[PDB]
Amino acid sequence: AHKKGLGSTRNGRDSQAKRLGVKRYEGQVVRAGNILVRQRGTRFKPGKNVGMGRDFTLFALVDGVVEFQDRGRLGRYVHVRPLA
Amino acid sequence: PKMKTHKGAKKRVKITASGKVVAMKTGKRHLNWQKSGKEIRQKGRKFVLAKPEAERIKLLLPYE
Amino acid sequence: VRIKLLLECTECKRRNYATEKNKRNTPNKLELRKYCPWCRKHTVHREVKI
Amino acid sequence: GRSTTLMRLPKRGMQGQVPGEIKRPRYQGVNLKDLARFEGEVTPELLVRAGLLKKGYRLKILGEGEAKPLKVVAHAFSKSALEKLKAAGGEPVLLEA
RNA sequence: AACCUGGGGAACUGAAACAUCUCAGUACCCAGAGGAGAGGAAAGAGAAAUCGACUCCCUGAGUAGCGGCGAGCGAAAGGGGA
RNA sequence: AGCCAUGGGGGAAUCUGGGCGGACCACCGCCUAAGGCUAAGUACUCCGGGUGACCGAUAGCGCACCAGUACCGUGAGGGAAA
RNA sequence: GGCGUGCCUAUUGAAGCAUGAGCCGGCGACUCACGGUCGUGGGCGAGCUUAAGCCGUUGAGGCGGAGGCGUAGGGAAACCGAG
RNA sequence: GUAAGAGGAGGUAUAGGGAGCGACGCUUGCCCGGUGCCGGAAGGUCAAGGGGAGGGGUGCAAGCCCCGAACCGAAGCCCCGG
RNA sequence: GGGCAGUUUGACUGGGGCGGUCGCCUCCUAAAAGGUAACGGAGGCGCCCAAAGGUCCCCUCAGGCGGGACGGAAAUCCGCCGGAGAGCGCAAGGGUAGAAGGGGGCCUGACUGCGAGGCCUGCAAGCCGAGCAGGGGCGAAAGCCGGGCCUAGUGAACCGGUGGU
Repeated sequence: AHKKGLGSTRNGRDSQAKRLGVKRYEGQVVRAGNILVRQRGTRFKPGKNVGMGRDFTLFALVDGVVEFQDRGRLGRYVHVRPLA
Repeated sequence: PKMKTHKGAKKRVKITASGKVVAMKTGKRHLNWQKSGKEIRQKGRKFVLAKPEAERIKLLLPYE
Repeated sequence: VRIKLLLECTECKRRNYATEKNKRNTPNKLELRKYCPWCRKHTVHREVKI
Repeated sequence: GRSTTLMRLPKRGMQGQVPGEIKRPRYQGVNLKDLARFEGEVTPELLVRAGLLKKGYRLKILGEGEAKPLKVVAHAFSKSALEKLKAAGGEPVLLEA
């Protein structure tokens, strides 16, 4: 067989991925305190009774429904409007 | 003959009066300092389910 | 690390508590911060113990 | 390997010293809607011949029930079961005189 | 033949490891007594001014405690009876 | 960590003497230690008599029978067939 | 003449140049005790049932409530009490 | 050998046990830093013990019970040299 | 005190041993949700700030050329230009000047009793939070405050130390 000086490495380390994305979209009701956007930076700025927490994360604040927005010179918006 | 109720379980469990095994919150001792009061009172009472089958099945004899 | 260590704050006017940390290295003599105890409203709070 | 969920902490306060247990009076409660069923008088030694109580040292009236005048007979009595007893009934405390 | 009292008294095995704990104060070694053995009248029990040698059964009770609070081991009092 | 039991050392008293009621102290009870004997109720089956939703010569006791026989090993012991 | 890779165990997968078996007979392996537990067959029903024992029988049953289960839970505990 | 006692040995440092080498001829150099071993009446650390300044429970108190410093308590390891 | 007794003496793993490795966070492999293996690639965490925290008043950079005693590629100031290449402790990724960055004033919400309803997930644990209520800081107000721009800085239980009830 013969197997001279081989070796090893150092890269056997991969951080556990955490479930990251958006949870509730428009057309979907959310009733007060239901997270809907998991993000790192502000990929999705809040708005109309949308709420962000201590880690960039959008959640329900009204018992209503989501919808979207694109304000280039301001960012990307999410708005959870309920009913009258 | 007679089974044997579990000492440990008994002396650390709260199976409710409805076949529900619901114990106490775990993770409070050498902790506390750089931690939210949130974490303090949320390490109060607990819950749990599923393996509580085995818990009930172990309670037994005086049930409890 | 024990240099920043770990201490706690009690009220004057008999006992009371609240959970905190320190930093002896940094210009940290003693501390009389201002918090709330279990009883009544906000008051003093004195530094003590490990 | 892991503690078979034994990771759950204990809360059984005063779970045991060594001189056995403290000899205290254990009471016994009874729904006074069960009381509404029968009529006459309810002594300790009587109600255990019936189907409740069973040598339960002391009796505390409690539960829901109806405004029926009778001679309840016991030791202590629930404050909220004492409000159904105002509607009608007699109240004897601690027994012997 | 087996049971019975006392003196010596393990290990596997369990705790999926292994000492502490288990198995067990069991197997076996020794001593001796007898149709029984042993036990036996309270320096007890236990909380009530409550009972009244000893062995036996059931219940109390897998209760109360014991415990690297794990394995698991596991009382007497009271009660009904012999 | 009481109580019971005690191997070494110290070392009492006689009814205001004294053990215990689970550190220990007060009290209030409880029982009278450091001498001995006691049947029966319980256990056991070499033994005999009765019974069976027990086996029917590989099952059944190891052995239905000339079995603790042949024969195997020095030996303690093993253990047939029929 | 058409066709046709033994049986088992184990394998991703085997006829196997993997294993087990010469052949036939008989023996031979998921039980039981107590507790627990889901149901299910009935009787009773806010009630249910007795263990030891005692009596009777010669396969004859019967007394025997001591106890266990049930009517209430919450809390570590005191205690509160349909809260 | 738990022990009584046994061998040693009714032998006595030219005698008895243990180790390395292995006739005889030549010869056997440096290191006491780690360690083992020899000794060394100052000393550090440390045991039960001895001691009692000082604290507490409890009784009205007499008292009883527990906690316990100073400081004296070995072997030993450290220390010192060979 | 191995002289003798009973026991420990990890696992992975292109056969095992040596070497390396074990958990936490980032970026690929990861095939536009999630997620997705390897002794597959690339680096980081066991700490820091009582101000680097919390509110109110406020400013905006790195750089480019031109101009100047020391300075002079680059200490400093000035002119004009300059939409994030600066900074935001620490690795990278996300993000950010309509602030999270940088200066000052008062302070101390690294608050209590709770928590609707969601993330995530085998369990466990971890993540997020409106509002309620006590009272508290600042703010003219509107209002924010259950530490830090966010993801690493962490250890269920059994044992007990210490203050209290």
